Amino acid sequence: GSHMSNISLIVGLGNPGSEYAQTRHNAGFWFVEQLADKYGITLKNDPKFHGISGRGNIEGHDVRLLLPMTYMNRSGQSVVPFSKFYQIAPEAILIAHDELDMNPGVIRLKTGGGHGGHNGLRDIVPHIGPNFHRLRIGIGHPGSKERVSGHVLGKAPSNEQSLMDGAIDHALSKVKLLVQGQVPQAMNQINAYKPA
Ligand SMILES: [Cl-]
Ligand code: NA
Repeated sequence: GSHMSNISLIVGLGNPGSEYAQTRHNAGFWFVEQLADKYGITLKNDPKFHGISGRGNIEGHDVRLLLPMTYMNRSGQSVVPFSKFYQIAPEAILIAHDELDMNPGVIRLKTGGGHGGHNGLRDIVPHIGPNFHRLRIGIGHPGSKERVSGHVLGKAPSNEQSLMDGAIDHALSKVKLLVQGQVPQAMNQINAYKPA
């Protein structure tokens, strides 16, 4: 199983398929694929958990990575059975996701709280509760509530993509603190990020 608030499962939320790969709603996928490449964690086909997953060493800690392949609004049909099978408590889980409530280039580490209207988190919190950690990757808001779909399934303009990419790069450099259980310090150092 997991051990205390040493992060040992890192989830990236998004949609499968080339047509969704570059959309804001895949910010979580961008973070976990970049983290997998940084630490040489293989992301392989995991049909038993309806996802793509990996396991490897991050800074001396055994860590699993998961990209649900369920579509966003069914993410819990991967995350929940995965976390149960491996006996990973929510307190040892980080979920990286796009955050409509924050600007491109803003990134925050949050413990607990609601789904904030996120259709991926909304499929997860009912089953494992809220007490997992979140890497909230700012994607901006579109204005109106029907305009939301068009925004999260949009490919960001290059300036917004640069801002998100810089924030994601910053968060990659702080994963060492997270897998070491230094959540307070990782929160201080991630939340302080400025693009410029
Ligand atoms: Cl979606
Ligand atoms: Na969906």
